[PDB]
Amino acid sequence: HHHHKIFVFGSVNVDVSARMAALPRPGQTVNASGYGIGLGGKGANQAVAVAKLGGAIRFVGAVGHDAFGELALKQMREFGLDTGSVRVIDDVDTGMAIIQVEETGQNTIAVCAGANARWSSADIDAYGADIAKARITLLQREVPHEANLAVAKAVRAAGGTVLLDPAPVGDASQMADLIALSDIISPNETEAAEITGIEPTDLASAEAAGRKLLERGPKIVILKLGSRGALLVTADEVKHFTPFKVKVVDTVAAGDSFNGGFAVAFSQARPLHDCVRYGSAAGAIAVTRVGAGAAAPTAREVEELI
Amino acid sequence: HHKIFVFGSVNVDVSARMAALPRPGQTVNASGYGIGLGGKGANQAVAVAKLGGAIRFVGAVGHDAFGELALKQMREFGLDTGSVRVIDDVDTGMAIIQVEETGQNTIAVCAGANARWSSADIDAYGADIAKARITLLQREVPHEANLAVAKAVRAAGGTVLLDPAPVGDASQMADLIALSDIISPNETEAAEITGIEPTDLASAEAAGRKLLERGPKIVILKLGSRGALLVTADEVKHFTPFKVKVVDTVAAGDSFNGGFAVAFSQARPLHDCVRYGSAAGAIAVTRVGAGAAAPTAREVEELIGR
Amino acid sequence: HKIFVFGSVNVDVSARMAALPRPGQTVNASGYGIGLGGKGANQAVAVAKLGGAIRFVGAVGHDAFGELALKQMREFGLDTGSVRVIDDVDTGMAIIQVEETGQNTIAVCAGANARWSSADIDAYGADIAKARITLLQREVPHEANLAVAKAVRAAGGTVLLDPAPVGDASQMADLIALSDIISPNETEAAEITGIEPTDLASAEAAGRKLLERGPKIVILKLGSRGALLVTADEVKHFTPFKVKVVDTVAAGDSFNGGFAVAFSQARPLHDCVRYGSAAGAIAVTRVGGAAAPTAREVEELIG
Amino acid sequence: HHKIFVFGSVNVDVSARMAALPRPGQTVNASGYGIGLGGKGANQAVAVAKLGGAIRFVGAVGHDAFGELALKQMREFGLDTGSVRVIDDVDTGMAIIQVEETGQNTIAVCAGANARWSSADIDAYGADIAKARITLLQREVPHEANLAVAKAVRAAGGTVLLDPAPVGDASQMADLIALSDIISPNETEAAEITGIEPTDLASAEAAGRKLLERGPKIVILKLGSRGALLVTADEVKHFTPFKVKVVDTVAAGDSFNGGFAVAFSQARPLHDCVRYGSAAGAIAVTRVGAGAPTAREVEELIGR
Amino acid sequence: HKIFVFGSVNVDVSARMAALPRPGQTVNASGYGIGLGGKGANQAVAVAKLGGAIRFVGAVGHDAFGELALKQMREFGLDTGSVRVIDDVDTGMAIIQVEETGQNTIAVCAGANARWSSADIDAYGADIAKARITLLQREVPHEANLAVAKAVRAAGGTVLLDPAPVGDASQMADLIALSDIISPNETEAAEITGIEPTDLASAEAAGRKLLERGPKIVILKLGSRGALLVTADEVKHFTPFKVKVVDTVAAGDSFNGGFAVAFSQARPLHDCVRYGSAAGAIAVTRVGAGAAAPTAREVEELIGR
Amino acid sequence: HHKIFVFGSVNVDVSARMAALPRPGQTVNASGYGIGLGGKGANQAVAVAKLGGAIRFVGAVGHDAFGELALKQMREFGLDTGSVRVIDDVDTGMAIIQVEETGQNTIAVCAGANARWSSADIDAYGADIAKARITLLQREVPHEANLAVAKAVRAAGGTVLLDPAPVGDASQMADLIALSDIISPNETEAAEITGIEPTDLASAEAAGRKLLERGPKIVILKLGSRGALLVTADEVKHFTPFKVKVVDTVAAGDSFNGGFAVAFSQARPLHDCVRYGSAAGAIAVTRVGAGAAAPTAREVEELIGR
Ligand SMILES: Nc1ncnc2c1ncn2[C@@H]1O[C@H](COP(=O)(O)OP(=O)(O)O)[C@@H](O)[C@H]1O
Ligand SMILES: Nc1ncnc2c1ncn2[C@@H]1O[C@H](COP(=O)(O)OP(=O)(O)O)[C@@H](O)[C@H]1O
Ligand SMILES: Nc1ncnc2c1ncn2[C@@H]1O[C@H](COP(=O)(O)OP(=O)(O)O)[C@@H](O)[C@H]1O
Ligand SMILES: Nc1ncnc2c1ncn2[C@@H]1O[C@H](COP(=O)(O)OP(=O)(O)O)[C@@H](O)[C@H]1O
Ligand SMILES: Nc1ncnc2c1ncn2[C@@H]1O[C@H](COP(=O)(O)OP(=O)(O)O)[C@@H](O)[C@H]1O
Ligand SMILES: Nc1ncnc2c1ncn2[C@@H]1O[C@H](COP(=O)(O)OP(=O)(O)O)[C@@H](O)[C@H]1O
Ligand SMILES: [Cl-]
Ligand SMILES: [Cl-]
Ligand SMILES: [Cl-]
Ligand SMILES: [Cl-]
Ligand SMILES: [Cl-]
Ligand SMILES: [Cl-]
Ligand SMILES: [Cl-]
Repeated sequence: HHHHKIFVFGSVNVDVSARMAALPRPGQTVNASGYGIGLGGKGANQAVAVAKLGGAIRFVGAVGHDAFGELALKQMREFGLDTGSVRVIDDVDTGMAIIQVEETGQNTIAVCAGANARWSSADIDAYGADIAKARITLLQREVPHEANLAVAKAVRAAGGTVLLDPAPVGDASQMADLIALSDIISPNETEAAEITGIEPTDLASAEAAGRKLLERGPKIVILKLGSRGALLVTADEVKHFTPFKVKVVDTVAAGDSFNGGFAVAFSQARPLHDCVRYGSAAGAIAVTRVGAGAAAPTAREVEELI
Repeated sequence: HHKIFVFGSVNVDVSARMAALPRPGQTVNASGYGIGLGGKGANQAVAVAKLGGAIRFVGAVGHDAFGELALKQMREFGLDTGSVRVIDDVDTGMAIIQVEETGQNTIAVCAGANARWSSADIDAYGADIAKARITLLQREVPHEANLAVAKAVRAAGGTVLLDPAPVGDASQMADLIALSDIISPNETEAAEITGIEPTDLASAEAAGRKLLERGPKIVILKLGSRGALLVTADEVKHFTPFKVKVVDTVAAGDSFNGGFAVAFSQARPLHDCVRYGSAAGAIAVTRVGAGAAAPTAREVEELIGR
Repeated sequence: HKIFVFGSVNVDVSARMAALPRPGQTVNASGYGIGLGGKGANQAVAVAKLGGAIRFVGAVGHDAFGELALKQMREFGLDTGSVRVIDDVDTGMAIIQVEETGQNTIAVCAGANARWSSADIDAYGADIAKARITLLQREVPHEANLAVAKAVRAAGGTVLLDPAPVGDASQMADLIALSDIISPNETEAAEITGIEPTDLASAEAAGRKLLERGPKIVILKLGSRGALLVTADEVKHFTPFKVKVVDTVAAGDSFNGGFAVAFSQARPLHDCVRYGSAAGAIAVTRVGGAAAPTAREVEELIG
Repeated sequence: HHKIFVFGSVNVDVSARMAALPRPGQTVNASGYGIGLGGKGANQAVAVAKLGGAIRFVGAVGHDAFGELALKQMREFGLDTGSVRVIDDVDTGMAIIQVEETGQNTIAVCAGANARWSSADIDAYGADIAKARITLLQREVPHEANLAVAKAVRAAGGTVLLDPAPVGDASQMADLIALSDIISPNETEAAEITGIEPTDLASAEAAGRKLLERGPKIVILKLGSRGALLVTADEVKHFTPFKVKVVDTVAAGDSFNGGFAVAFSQARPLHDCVRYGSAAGAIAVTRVGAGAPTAREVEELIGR
Repeated sequence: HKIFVFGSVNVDVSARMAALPRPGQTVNASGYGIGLGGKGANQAVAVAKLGGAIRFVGAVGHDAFGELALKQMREFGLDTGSVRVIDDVDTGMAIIQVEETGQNTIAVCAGANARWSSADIDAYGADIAKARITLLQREVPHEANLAVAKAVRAAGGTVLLDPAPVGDASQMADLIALSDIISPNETEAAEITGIEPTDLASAEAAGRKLLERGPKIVILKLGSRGALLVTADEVKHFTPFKVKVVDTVAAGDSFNGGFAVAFSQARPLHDCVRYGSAAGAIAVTRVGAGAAAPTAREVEELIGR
Repeated sequence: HHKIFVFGSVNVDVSARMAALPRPGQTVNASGYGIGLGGKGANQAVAVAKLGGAIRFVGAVGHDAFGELALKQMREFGLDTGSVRVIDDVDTGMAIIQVEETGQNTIAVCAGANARWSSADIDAYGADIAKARITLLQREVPHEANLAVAKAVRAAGGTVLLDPAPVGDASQMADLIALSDIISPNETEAAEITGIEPTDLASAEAAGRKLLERGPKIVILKLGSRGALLVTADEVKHFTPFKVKVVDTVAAGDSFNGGFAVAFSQARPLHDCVRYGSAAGAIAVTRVGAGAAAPTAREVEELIGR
């Protein structure tokens, strides 16, 4: 066995996805050609991504005591994720999202916090042992802010590393004090646009956007630029990482794969450059497929691409 | 082998309340959701069961969790589920309902196992159709299977109650209506089938007389807030609505049809049958959903005495 | 008026000869006759001569054959006041040539019978509504028959359909769906249901098939073997009356008129099938019909 | 009175246009039909009447519906039906011609009342036949009755124009021809009577001269599209056809004989009589069916 | 020539006796005579003796009776160029046995007269065409008489038919139909039509029956009572001329020759019948046919008396 | 190009000694007075210079007599004044100190030029800040100016030593502490910031751990006569006080920060930096005044080797 070097705290959802010819207009009933139900949520997705890439992973999230919660746990373990630290809350509904997708790819999403919204800064104290010994710690913005803050404080207290995915941006000022406690931050084009006000329209403006993030507490900024690669910005360097050429199929939650892959290399003490490249390759393989379950990138697939 | 026979769809309704529906490309935060039994066939069969009618229900669900939930809730409402097909390798039909604060909704329905029905399959139920004093049909299952049920009833000298919802292809249902002894369209369905919008009792009668030409001998125009209108070759009677507190009018027609079906199997006069459905619909609007809040015989008789 | 008949009017040019002529040949005919024809006028006359209160609705051309058809109708007791005379069209007409052995060749011109439209039927909305039973055949445009059937349905009447000639089976599946009573014979039931009624066991099977298509009452005309009544609730075999057989053409058209008359008089259903069965048997004993069975004759046969 | 006397068959013609003849046991549909007066007797009698001839037509019909209609059609054509015998207990003559879209025809003919004539029946018309300047006959009634009419004309010194159509028993008509003063066969009939096929004017004269051996003094070979050829013991003259737009050539011979007989009854020169029949036949082809050319049309064509 | 005669040529063996022989008996006769005979020859000689331009076609054998026949005809003015002489056949000849009371008995061998065939008549198409009138009888093969009558009909001429002997009444029905003039005596009219002409009323009815059979002119030879002209336009009775009667044999043959001769001369029909009536009366005043045959001078004298 | 950057307040101190503090409306005589350099900015800069550190000092004085005086005394204490801004139309900062023989102090402070600093004014010193190994801030200048400097250091990957003195509004400076790599609060300032009174080494440590939660990686609790406590995520070490003849303990913390900065800028181990400022603090209390009488490298090393 292996000590848990990566700690992920974040949301657990059951995603109900439907494919249809046309999205329903207000007041309209339409037909869909099919649907699926699978594990979802920024927390569980990133934790799974770390697991499929070989990381020693400890995921902490909450499901309800209901049929969707039993489904979320059953999937995560089918995905090699130990659910020992996943809270089961009786008298709350499991978080869950409604995803409607039409032929052209346009979609509408609606998310119910469910068991994710029950986290308090006090509930985090129970995991301070696991957090304090974790080499890197992944957060998102799909759980209550006081709970994310409590994790970030604990990490600073132990002198660890907080990787923050600032997604969804939400209240930008409310996350200003979360970013201050983060050690690494990985915004995409939109998120960096709201946090700094600078739209990363090209590589010169994206470097200016990253240098503004250096002023807010993070020491490493990794601007996820989608099809145009990634930009690593620090006080001491700026390096563009060329995107990997792949057949694009479904680009949803590629960033979630990116953070996971980065966190696995980081937990392995690989040099920072190798960490960014491992994340960018994990994201590249994540677009070549549909979904982030069994189709999530593995170490074998990623390293062959590299 | 029961005096009332319902053949139709079984859905699972994933309803999601939220402040505003998502515009295309948008993510929204919903305030909560529920999962429950739906479908026009399962609604109407449950409405008969809760009103004390002896009913045999025929429908299909997948061998998945949503199938298990539909079967279990059917039993909870008094419906015997022994004639419900459980088809492997096919998802239970499901509907994604998004409900706004203002009230505007948005539905997306996946046929699911409901689409697996064939005219061949109906031969396995010829026994139950023979003993049926009335047979309820809707438009949420393959047309050839609806037609096969209709032929069995007509050969057996029974009675067919056709809810023409959704209208779909009105020309395709021309033959199903031809074999339908009783047809119960609401305002919209009457206007689409005949081209006459029932804006008043004069016009509603005219739409009903246009339907008499197509095979039915009894037409029951459901007018929502204005009650119903019985039209036949011999009489026109307008049934006033019962004064009730309106809360959620969805599927008020489904409870009206089960109310009529039960009173019909009880050999009650035709007028009494329509009144029973008119009361059962009235109770259906006073509560939310059909489910375990579906009208009971106790409640209906109370409303007629009032 | 309690019986409404909407159908074809023909003039039947019938010729008898020892052998039918081959292409390009000229033969001599031992004789010929000319009489009223067409499934519509035959049934309408059979009802008239049996004492029914009937309104016949047919079309004839404004030519000599039109005046021959109207004249012969009036002498059989049928009021022709509702028979349209159409200018610039020929009356319906059928040449029949008969060989000594019986092999016959027929050529039919639709004439005025093809001029009926579904809009033309609105002029008879009041008649159709007041009728207790309405007799229809397949010798007029399908759109016109459907208009009549829709009128009866709206009014709650009864539609007696003789599916003759069978013609396009698919086109008339929807005329059957609006029919209350259907009266196919052996050959017609075979084509419609795909079941040959070669005996009473298979005849019931075919009749049950027809019950799946809209009619509630099926009366299989079985020729020399009587008729079979098939409904959701009963099956009865109506044995034929023993009679000397002379010419069996259009015996079914007197059976349908006999049923119509008894039905219009509110007699029990079995009594209506027997009354039609007697009228058919009386028809076979004579040629053509100028001697269409009468109520007096039919009642004598039942006793 | 009535200088021109015609005796022969009266028919009603039911003609049905249709696409493919019915096979035994089949029921076909026909695009349409017409119904009109028929029979070579009535056809020629109507031809004379419409051309201004004083005509007394004698024919037999049944006491049935097609009789009344045959009589009604005659009157509208301008033919007096006072001498048409109506026999009760017999069918009127009738034919059923079923044409095809390819041309094939199936004809069934019931002789009807036409077969009832006897040699005795003719004596009731001994007066009329005597006054007859000319007498038209055909081969569609009993032979015994044709002979009796001929004997009556010969006994009064009149004239007997015989249309030898249909030929039928060529041998049985050797004695009707001998009582005939004028004979007007077409190509097929002349070939079947004399044995000479009239393919060209020389061979047609050879056929006519053989016919002169059998009693007729005048022979008029109706050559169809090439006119007609007059053959007698003293002369042979070809009568060129009139150039006309051909449409339907059926029974143009009947319009020819009637036109000749009208000119003959008016005492016109023999050549003028033949040319009048040539013109009447030319007009008859330009249309479909009888009422057949009129005198105004025949003169218009002759002088065109 | 303008008159054509086709018919029989006989040598008549006439024997007189008191009583005809009964079967098996042998009886003496008081005399006999041999001379020309036959209906073809008799009418041909009468035409020649009355001055008419005549072409006679008959057949005789190459035997003595043929040479006798031929010599007599030339003795009476008849050119015999067109008389066939067939070898291997006996000249036509009749056996006449006459009682002293008047009755008589005749047995006729056809001889060369029977050798005529329809084909043989093609050789006289030229002579037939030039003929104004053609005289026929019933003493030659029927197919040959028809062949001639067809040639006259096609040529537009006239066929005078003497329906004698009557023989098969159905066989001569179609010879009468091609005949323009017919001159039966009382008995011949009786068998052809069925009406016995016992007087002028019944004689006319017999003539009108013959008018139905094709001929345009009927001349009923009534013997001692004259003749009757019957046509579709007129009926005229020609009284007999008063003459002393001696032997009336073949008086009809002289009547047909008289009519023929006047016809070829284009005299009116009435005058042709009277010319025959006069010639017939002259014939009865004398005995025999060729010798008794009248002449133009004898006829005109009688007509002018 | 200097290895230490100090930014802060500059004051002229008018110190007056008398027997009794005047009461309102009263005029008392003072035995003597002196006029010298002051302000936490200048004090820390002067101590750095007097200990041998290469320092660039940034502060503001007016264009008046006290501006010339402060500049003159800075140059005497070894401090290059090239980068001290001189602002026209504003007085030089100045405190008025009246101290009794008994020992009761009384201070009235005019902000003067010190309050003119803005966040924009800091952009002129981005070059110096980027080259600085360590940077010292205090709480005697506008807050947005200190935050501007701290952001500039974060961008350049430098180090920010924060003296949280005067604490003032602790909530205001929570975002400045997040940018502060090293923080050196005394007992009173630690109690205000965290809420824990450092009465002994257990409570002092607990306050230090609570301060690590707010972003700083190194905490140095100045305990005065009881030494100092170094607290980090990896270690806790109590640095015993050097035995010295206490005379005047005023501004001993400023000498402690100057000593730490100097030994930090020479790359001495962390422990050797804490003891360097421990010794410089001890010397500072044996004498009066933190100007010409500031400790020196010779003095500090001699105490460390005593
Ligand atoms: N089509 C692509 N080709 C190559 N790399 C890709 C592609 N899409 C995504 N990636 C990689 O995945 C990372 C995340 O992409 P992005 O879509 O910006 O994430 P997010 O989910 O935050 O939008 C990028 O930095 C890039 O390296
Ligand atoms: N507001 C109401 N008050 C009283 N009765 C009602 C009301 N709405 C519906 N009903 C009853 O329920 C029946 C069904 O109504 P409707 O909503 O038209 O059917 P559907 O739901 O199929 O459109 C009506 O005939 C009526 O009797
Ligand atoms: N030979 C018969 N004896 C008795 N009844 C007969 C006879 N033929 C026909 N019928 C009666 O007439 C009806 C019609 O016979 P069918 O020949 O089928 O009519 P169609 O002309 O319509 O075929 C039968 O149902 C029967 O009752
Ligand atoms: N196409 C034509 N043009 C001119 N005259 C014609 C034409 N066809 C027929 N005739 C005239 O009509 C007469 C009869 O024609 P034909 O058809 O031979 O008679 P039938 O119908 O008896 O055979 C001919 O003699 C000729 O004069
Ligand atoms: N006795 C007579 N007296 C006057 N004329 C006669 C006499 N006999 C005959 N004729 C004339 O001869 C013609 C022929 O007489 P008939 O006896 O009829 O000839 P046959 O009997 O030979 O044919 C008669 O028409 C008549 O004109
Ligand atoms: N009496 C003393 N003996 C030894 N060292 C001292 C003494 N006073 C102060 N120091 C040193 O100076 C540092 C700062 O003292 P402190 O009173 O906290 O200053 P301030 O309160 O002004 O921040 C202490 O950590 C200690 O090392
Ligand atoms: Cl498990
Ligand atoms: Cl809990
Ligand atoms: Cl005349
Ligand atoms: Cl005119
Ligand atoms: Cl000449
Ligand atoms: Cl100086
Ligand atoms: Cl300034």
